[PDB]
Amino acid sequence: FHLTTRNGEPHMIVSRQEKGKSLLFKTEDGVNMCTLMAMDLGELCEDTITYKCPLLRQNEPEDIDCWCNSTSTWVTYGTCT
Amino acid sequence: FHLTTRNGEPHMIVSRQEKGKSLLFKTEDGVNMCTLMAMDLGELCEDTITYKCPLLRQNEPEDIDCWCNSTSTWVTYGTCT
Amino acid sequence: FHLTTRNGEPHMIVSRQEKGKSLLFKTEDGVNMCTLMAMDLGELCEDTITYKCPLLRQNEPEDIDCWCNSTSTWVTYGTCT
Amino acid sequence: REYTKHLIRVENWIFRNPGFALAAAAIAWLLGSSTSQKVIYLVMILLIAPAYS
Amino acid sequence: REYTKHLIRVENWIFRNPGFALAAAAIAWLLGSSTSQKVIYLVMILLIAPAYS
Amino acid sequence: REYTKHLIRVENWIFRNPGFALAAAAIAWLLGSSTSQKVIYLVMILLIAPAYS
Amino acid sequence: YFQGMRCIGMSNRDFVEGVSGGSWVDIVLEHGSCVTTMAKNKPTLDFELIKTEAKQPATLRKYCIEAKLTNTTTESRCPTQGEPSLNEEQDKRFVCKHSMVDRGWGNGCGLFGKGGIVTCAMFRCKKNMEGKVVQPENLEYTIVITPHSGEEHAGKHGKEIKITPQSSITEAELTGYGTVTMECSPRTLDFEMVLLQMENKAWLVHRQWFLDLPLPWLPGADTQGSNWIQKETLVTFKNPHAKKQDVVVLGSQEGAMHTALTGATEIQMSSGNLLFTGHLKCRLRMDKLQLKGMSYSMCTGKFKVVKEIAETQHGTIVIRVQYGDGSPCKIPFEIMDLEKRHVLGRLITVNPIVTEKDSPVNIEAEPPFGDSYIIIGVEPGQLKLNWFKK
Amino acid sequence: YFQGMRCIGMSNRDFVEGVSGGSWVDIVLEHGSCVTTMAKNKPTLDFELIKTEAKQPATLRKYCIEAKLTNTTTESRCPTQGEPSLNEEQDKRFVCKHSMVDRGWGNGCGLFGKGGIVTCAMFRCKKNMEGKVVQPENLEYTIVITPHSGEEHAGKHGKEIKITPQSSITEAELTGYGTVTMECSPRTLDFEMVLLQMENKAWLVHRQWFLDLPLPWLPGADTQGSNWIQKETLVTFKNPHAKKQDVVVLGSQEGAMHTALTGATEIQMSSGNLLFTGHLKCRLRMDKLQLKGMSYSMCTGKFKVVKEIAETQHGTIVIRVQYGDGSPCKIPFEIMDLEKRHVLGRLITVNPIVTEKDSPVNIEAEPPFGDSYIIIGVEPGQLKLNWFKK
Amino acid sequence: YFQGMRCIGMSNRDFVEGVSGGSWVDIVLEHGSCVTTMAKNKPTLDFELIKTEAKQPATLRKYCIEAKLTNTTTESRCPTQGEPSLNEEQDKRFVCKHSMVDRGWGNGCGLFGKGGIVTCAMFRCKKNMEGKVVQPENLEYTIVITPHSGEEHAGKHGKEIKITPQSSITEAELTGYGTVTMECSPRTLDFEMVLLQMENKAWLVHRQWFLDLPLPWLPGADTQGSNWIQKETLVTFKNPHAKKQDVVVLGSQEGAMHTALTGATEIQMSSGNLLFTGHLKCRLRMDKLQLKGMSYSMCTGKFKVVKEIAETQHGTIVIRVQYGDGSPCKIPFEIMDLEKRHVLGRLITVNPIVTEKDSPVNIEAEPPFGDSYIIIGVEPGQLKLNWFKK
Amino acid sequence: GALNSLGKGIHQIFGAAFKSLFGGMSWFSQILIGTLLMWLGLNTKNGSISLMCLALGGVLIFLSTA
Amino acid sequence: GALNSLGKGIHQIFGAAFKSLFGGMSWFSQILIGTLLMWLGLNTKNGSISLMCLALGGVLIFLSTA
Amino acid sequence: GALNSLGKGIHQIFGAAFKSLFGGMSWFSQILIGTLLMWLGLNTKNGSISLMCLALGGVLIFLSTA
Ligand SMILES: CC(=O)N[C@@H]1[C@@H](O)[C@H](O)[C@@H](CO)O[C@@H]1O
Ligand SMILES: CC(=O)N[C@@H]1[C@@H](O)[C@H](O)[C@@H](CO)O[C@@H]1O
Ligand SMILES: CC(=O)N[C@@H]1[C@@H](O)[C@H](O)[C@@H](CO)O[C@@H]1O
Ligand SMILES: CC(=O)N[C@@H]1[C@@H](O)[C@H](O)[C@@H](CO)O[C@H]1O
Ligand SMILES: CC(=O)N[C@@H]1[C@@H](O)[C@H](O)[C@@H](CO)O[C@H]1O
Ligand SMILES: CC(=O)N[C@@H]1[C@@H](O)[C@H](O)[C@@H](CO)O[C@H]1O
Repeated sequence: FHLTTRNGEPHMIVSRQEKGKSLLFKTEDGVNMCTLMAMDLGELCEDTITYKCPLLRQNEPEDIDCWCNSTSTWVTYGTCT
Repeated sequence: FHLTTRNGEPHMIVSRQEKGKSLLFKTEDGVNMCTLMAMDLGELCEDTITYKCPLLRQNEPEDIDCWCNSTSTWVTYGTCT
Repeated sequence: FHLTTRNGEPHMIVSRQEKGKSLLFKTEDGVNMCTLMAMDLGELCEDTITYKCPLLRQNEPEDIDCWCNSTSTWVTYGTCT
Repeated sequence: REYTKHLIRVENWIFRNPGFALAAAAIAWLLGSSTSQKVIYLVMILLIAPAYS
Repeated sequence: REYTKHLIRVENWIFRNPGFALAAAAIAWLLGSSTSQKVIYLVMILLIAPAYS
Repeated sequence: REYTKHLIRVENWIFRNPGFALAAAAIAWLLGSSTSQKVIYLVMILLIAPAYS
Repeated sequence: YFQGMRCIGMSNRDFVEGVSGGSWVDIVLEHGSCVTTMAKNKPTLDFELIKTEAKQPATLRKYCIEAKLTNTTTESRCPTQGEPSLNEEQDKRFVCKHSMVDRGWGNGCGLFGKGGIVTCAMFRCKKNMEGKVVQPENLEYTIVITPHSGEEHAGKHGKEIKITPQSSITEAELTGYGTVTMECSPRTLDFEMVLLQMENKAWLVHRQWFLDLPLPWLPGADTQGSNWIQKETLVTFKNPHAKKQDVVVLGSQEGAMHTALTGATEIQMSSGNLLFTGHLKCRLRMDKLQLKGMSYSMCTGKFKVVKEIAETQHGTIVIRVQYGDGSPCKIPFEIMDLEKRHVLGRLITVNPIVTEKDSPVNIEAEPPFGDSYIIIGVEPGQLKLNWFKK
Repeated sequence: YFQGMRCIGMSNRDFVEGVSGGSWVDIVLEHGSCVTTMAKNKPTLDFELIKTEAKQPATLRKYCIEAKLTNTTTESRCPTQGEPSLNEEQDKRFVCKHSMVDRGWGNGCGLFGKGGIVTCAMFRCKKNMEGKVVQPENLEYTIVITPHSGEEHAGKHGKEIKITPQSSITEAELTGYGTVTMECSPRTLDFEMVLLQMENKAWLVHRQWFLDLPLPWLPGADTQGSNWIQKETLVTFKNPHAKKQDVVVLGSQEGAMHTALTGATEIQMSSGNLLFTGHLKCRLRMDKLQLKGMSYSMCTGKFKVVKEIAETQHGTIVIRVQYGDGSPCKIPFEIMDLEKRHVLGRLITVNPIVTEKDSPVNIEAEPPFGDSYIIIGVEPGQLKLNWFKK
Repeated sequence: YFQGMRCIGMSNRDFVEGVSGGSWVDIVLEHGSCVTTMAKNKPTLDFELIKTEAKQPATLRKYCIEAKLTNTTTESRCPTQGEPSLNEEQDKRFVCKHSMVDRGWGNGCGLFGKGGIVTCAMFRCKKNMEGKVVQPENLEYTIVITPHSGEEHAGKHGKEIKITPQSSITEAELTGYGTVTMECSPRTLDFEMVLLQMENKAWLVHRQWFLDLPLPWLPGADTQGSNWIQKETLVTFKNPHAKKQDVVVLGSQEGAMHTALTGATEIQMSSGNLLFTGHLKCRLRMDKLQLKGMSYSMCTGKFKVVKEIAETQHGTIVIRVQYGDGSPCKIPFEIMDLEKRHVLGRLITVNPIVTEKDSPVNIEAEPPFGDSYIIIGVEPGQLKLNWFKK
Repeated sequence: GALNSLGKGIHQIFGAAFKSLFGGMSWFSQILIGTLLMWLGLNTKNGSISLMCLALGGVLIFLSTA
Repeated sequence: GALNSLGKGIHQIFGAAFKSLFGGMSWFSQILIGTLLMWLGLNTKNGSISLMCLALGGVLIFLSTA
Repeated sequence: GALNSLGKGIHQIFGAAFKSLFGGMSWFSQILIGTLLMWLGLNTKNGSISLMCLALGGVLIFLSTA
């Protein structure tokens, strides 16, 4: 995935071949591990969706398919197939 | 994943920990490599879905999230999380 | 933060610069660690809110953004920015 | 007692004797011979009946 | 030619002389003096007019 | 001045003498003796009054 | 606390009596009312229709109102190769749909064009409702026949009998008095209607509305509970894709149903049975009834009016009394005029008797209008109680 | 520029005169109109009702229309342990609410279930409005009594007097002429109504509407301005959470109020006092008034008509003149016929006099209809001015 | 094949003639009809209104009927922290919605409760339709003025002229005959209506219906084609989730539109212009027209009737003839009685002439009713053709 | 049903009147005053005979209950 | 109020007519022409006497202002 | 419009009849047979005079076209 930013915050452009794998990227505050569970994750195209993966410390996830454990991150991926 | 069959054809029961990784299994006609891109791939449970991953020889994939390159294969996975 | 009391119970006046950090203060019964997760935590001003951070022993938190692990504590912070 | 004391006496004496009523109309119909004017008797008679005056 | 040869002769001779028609009615109205019975003349006359018989 | 010069003369001479008006009606009511026809006098009189002709 | 009190405390109470002997007497029974019957030398009886319920009425149709989907499977063919198929398309537990979807080189086909696709999902009902048909017959009315004795309690139930418009004439035994014979008719309650049951709560609904409900259903006489009809009503098939298609099920319809039934007459129920407020017409014969206690002694002793004489809602009175000098005996009751010359009024409680020493024996009687003496007992202290009925 | 001009320039002007001597004369005073009174050997006076205002009318209710919240505090108990409480729930400056919220192991409770929660916030009003009740009495009418002299200015105000329907008969002094005595009645103005004040701008509104307004309020006789009633009208309590609950206050209602009062009669005001257009009926006596200047000399000199004689809206004329040979003197005015034989018309300005040499002395007079000579002055050049009144 | 034939072949043909000289003659022009005018010593002319179209009519509103969505973005805040926002919420190309969604420990919030969420997607219109307003003025009528000569073809077009109800009197030149002057009025066609254009196919629709259409639109005078109004009409926002929300766009509405316009009068069109069937009233003057060919020789030769004399739908005949001995000459035409004594009937073709040897010269004439001789030519073989008009 | 509607209708009115005018007593009391009326039906002359001869049956029936 | 409405109503009309017909002068002028009318009320014969004998009061009152 | 509807209506019928009965010729032919009819209107006696004296105008007008 391409690591960029959105208003000072880290942003992940996730491609199709990354579905199902732990997303890791270094940050001043250590190594960040985001987890992508999006069922509709497809091919990067015009039909993108973009949203935030909250920071989750010792809390079970609820009503979400993306989250990081060290620093909140934005994520973007296409839905095409 | 558990390799079984469905009417003489190979069938893949894919679990959650395989999301994002190339699926390889030996067959009389050489080694088969299926590619799973299902965004909704989750935990194996009661809510399964089952469908076919077509054979694709030098053709770009379109409107699909699963395909093999040597022998058409059926795939099954749960959507739970 | 300023440590005071509210009816015999410990009370924490939390300022803006403490957002995101573990709150520790000594007590006869050992060291108390309260966790503040308030998203709306801002600058100390006239618009304060004050409420209690329950004691939580080996139980996951639910429907709360403040809790301590040794002795229930009151907390107060402003919402200004 | 003053409210029912004049009435209760009559409501007894009739229950003892139905008779003076039965023939009262005869005294009535032969006296005054017009409707109401012949009724006021049949009330006046059955009323003076349980009395001693 | 046998279909129009009897008609065409008349349709000419009138276009040459309107007259025998104009006075025909006078011969008509003074002959037979009833409606149709007075019309059959005004046809018979204007018809015998372009003839030589 | 030609607009009010004929009127203003009258509007004075009456304000000096109310009288010729007061008796005018007497000349009126005894002359012509019908409504309007008896009014035209009471205008003609009070009008010829402030005049010398 | 005493036998026959229930009917005395009711506002709707009919007094019936036979104008003949050995003849039939007609009475009308209604919920919330009671009928008191009387006859010369016969005990007075109380009748009440307490329950009217349908037992095991025919189940018309079971409607599924909430379901789940499992094992969703998709199959599709390329343009030119006919309609695909799945064997589970023959399994009555699945919901399936046939469609057409674009195909081409990108998904395994030689030609670009529409191809046939089919998708099936196992349908599992999780919550259903059922509508039943109540037949006028097979309805069961419960009637209690209580002896109007005045005896006490605070072990003396009236005979309870259950009948059906198809059952024959009933011969009910009343411990101590004999038997009473009666027959009833459900004389005018309608049933082209249906009774809808949504988890122990029921409603009366019109037919053709129940039958038109857009929900999966099964013929009444089923037990599999699997082969649902018109499952598509709770299932939605999303637009297909070359090789897969999603299928989602609607959410529970219990709510859509509830706030949809508001207005229709709600029907009470219990133990799975439906309850109604019935109406009966009956005829009874008392030739086999007789007074309990004839051939005793005439109490020769004393009574102390237990408490304040009571006035009922029916021009009658209830006098509590308790012996005193004697055997479990007959009581001398008699309502006369102020002069004690002639007998007036009458007893509703008949052949009133005492069973125990210090056993309040309630007695219901009808005093004439006006003044009367209530003479209870015999010659030590014959109890003259004055009474005025307004 | 001259005394008595204001009334001459008014279109609504009444001329009143007493048919007796020493008697009372009635007049009707209205805003925008004036009344001129005259009497034999008495000065002519002008009367005008210029102001009608309520002074310190009773305050009925203060409504808060904008507020702020501070120190929001929450307290809650587990299922089973009763209703929680906060002592500030006894402090009248706070708004509080009691509710129930789910509780359980996740937030410090042994049992899962509903628990009692309470939240309070200090309520601070930032902008309020107040409605007042105007009593017919305590209303104060201002009346100006100006001497109709014609004197000049461009120091000579008419006497101003303020009265109340409860004040006694007034004795007003007019420098130079004596005093005039008068009494007034607010003779028919209604007050079941109320006067709403929204920051120096007021309106007249019906009662029961003012009293029904859904806004926090305080009884009129308050000064704390803290213990508001029904604060919840400007406060909203969000759904609670196990241990905290948010409370927000509505925004200012000044706007919702303004565009809500459109239609109701707007009432002017100043210095906190409300103003109205009153109506008065008065009676006055002039027995204590007298002409200013009697016992002077009869000007024996000349006058030059300062400018063009003016015609008023009341069949009268205003002649400006200025001496000339003499003392500050009486003027010889007289309107006769063309022949100068009899006197016609009359003066509205009475005992016209000159105070200074070169001091335009305006004079209002009433010429008869038609022709007349306006004779100003004496025998050097008695000023014959012709006049025609149409 | 000959000049003036078009009008002869029409069933709707009016014959007009001026009752004066140099005067104006009125005629009524309709689509599908023609008018033939005649005057002493003037050529006969044919008039036809062939086209009526609106040129560049004002565009009222552009409606989007099919769109796509891209870059869908979601933002949401925890309970207590106000309404979230996205800067693209200020970009007119996006469609956005604000909502509330449950939040809590499971998705990054300290408190459980409703939180603010916002979602935007770029809206891209892919197919739109536009309704236009046709003004009576700016309508352009095309009229063809053809000389009724009978000359041949199989290079001789009638003059075509385009006018507007705002254009001034027209002076049309007819090669060889001079000019004809005429003025027209759109004398009674309505336009509170609108003309809807769905990809080169148009309809006439009522206003307020067009303006009420639930579809994204843009004010007529736009060119950006991006800042659509009420995009939500083609967009649906699914129920939100803690941090994301789906947005889908409806499918094309071209179909819903088509099968929705059935019934409304369909309007033809081409080259972007709308066409109508107009109605005109005109007045023309012929003082500047003259016969083409005066001052020639009178053919002195022969003619062979090219083919069968034809009867028109208007009591007239068309005789084809071709010279023969002479110059391009005048023709001697004359319809007399059987005796050749007086002249009967008249020519519609006037000053008929021959341009070439072997050049069929059609001639339209009006024979009297009954019998007549059609005398074509001169003294070698003056062509006596018998004719009977029924 | 109308016939049942008016059935209680015409009866309650005519009934109460009979529960007041007559209604003195029973047995040898009712039958006598009863039987004497039936005599008036046979005799009399004038029409009332139409009511009396019926009223007897009214009484006798109430005596014939038994 | 009606009585007050018509009060100015019936007065303004009847008034102006009296402000034209009469209205010549005052004092010994008004009283005379006034007093003579009151004579016509006592005498005369015909009904107008109903108006004249009133009209005197009309004048005399305006002379009785003082 | 009715008046326009029947306008062509009453005209076409009455017209064709006039396009047959008369319709011989024009100029000195039409006027003569025309003028003689107008004579019958002045004279005659019987009602037809109502039609003839009109029919003249019918002819004369067609001769007055010019
Ligand atoms: C704050 C925290 O938990 N840090 C660790 C990080 O060091 C590690 O790389 C990752 C997975 O290996 O798990 C967490 O993100
Ligand atoms: C038919 C074909 O292409 N065979 C190869 C297979 O041998 C290999 O294992 C795989 C990935 O390594 O890629 C293809 O499947
Ligand atoms: C009761 C208990 O668990 N005590 C410990 C405390 O000693 C420690 O300081 C803190 C974090 O270090 O974690 C808990 O509060
Ligand atoms: C503190 C930190 O971020 N460093 C390491 C990170 O590099 C590593 O990936 C992870 C487990 O693999 O453990 C973290 O502690
Ligand atoms: C022919 C075949 O299937 N064998 C090998 C396969 O084992 C291997 O995984 C792949 C690349 O890794 O290359 C294939 O050629
Ligand atoms: C019992 C107690 O409260 N003492 C220590 C505390 O000082 C320390 O901060 C914590 C871990 O850091 O471990 C606790 O055991």
